[PDB]
Amino acid sequence: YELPEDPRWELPRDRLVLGKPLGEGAFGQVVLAEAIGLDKDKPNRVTKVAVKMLKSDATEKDLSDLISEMEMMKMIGKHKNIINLLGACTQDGPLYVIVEYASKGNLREYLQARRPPEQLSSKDLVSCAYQVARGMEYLASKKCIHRDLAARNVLVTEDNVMKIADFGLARNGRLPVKWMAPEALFDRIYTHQSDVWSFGVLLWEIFTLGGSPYPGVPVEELFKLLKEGHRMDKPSNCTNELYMMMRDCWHAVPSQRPTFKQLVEDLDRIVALTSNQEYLDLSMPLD
Ligand SMILES: COc1cccc(/C(O)=C2\C=Nc3nccc(-c4cc(F)cc(F)c4)c32)c1
Repeated sequence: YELPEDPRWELPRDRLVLGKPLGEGAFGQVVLAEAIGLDKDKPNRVTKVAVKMLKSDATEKDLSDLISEMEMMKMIGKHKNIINLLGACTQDGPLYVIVEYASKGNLREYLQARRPPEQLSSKDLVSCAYQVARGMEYLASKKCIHRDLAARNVLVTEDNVMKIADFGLARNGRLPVKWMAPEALFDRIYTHQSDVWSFGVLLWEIFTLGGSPYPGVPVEELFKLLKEGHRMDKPSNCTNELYMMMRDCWHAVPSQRPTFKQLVEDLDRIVALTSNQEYLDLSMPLD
């Protein structure tokens, strides 16, 4: 109840028409809405957006977290492959943090909904991994460390653009552990390289059209598993190249893993060499 107005982002509270709830974050809830005259040069146009806000029983720390999240998004700056901040309503009423709307759910949902028997060419998947790596290297360049990268935290827009989400936060709602690198799992050491590992696992999710890592492997057992040096098996039909890529990401020594800069390169290359007519087969769709 002490928020300052930043005219660079402030949006008249009456220009926001709240609508269907898109769910609820952990530090609040998000609803779909239509923002009037958001272009500012086209004030008579509506723009579908996502508005994060606090619940009625929101603690003082929660608002603290929400404001903190908005300011980080301001710092980080825009980029095609991430969910971008569009405005905020901070005056005369509850705080509304307005960001981009992703009409096609998260990457996982998106993939599974596109399993055979629209579809996804073999290229669609690789270029898909390409965007996530861009968004990730951009954030990495902005000093930002995600700490929880996974298809579920990657949203898809009406134009099939991969946008990374919840990149401006800090602190087991969906069994995250399966995406954590060893040093991050055993010693809470998060870095850009540990985010690379999570990317490996996100590659796996992509070339299984939405599967869950370590299928059936008992969480408790997962621990010693990674220590012994075990890794998941190449996804069905996944190429040899892409499997090597994910193996590098899962390197035992975090310093020896690739970087998002490299990954973005390799993936840029690989996409240019992948057929747009090679539809994959999923006879045994795991998860
Ligand atoms: C950048 O980090 C943020 C900040 C604030 C909200 C979100 C967010 O998640 C969405 C942003 N656009 C969306 N379009 C459709 C569904 C969701 C969504 C909303 C939910 F509440 C849950 C969810 F899983 C997806 C979002 C992401």
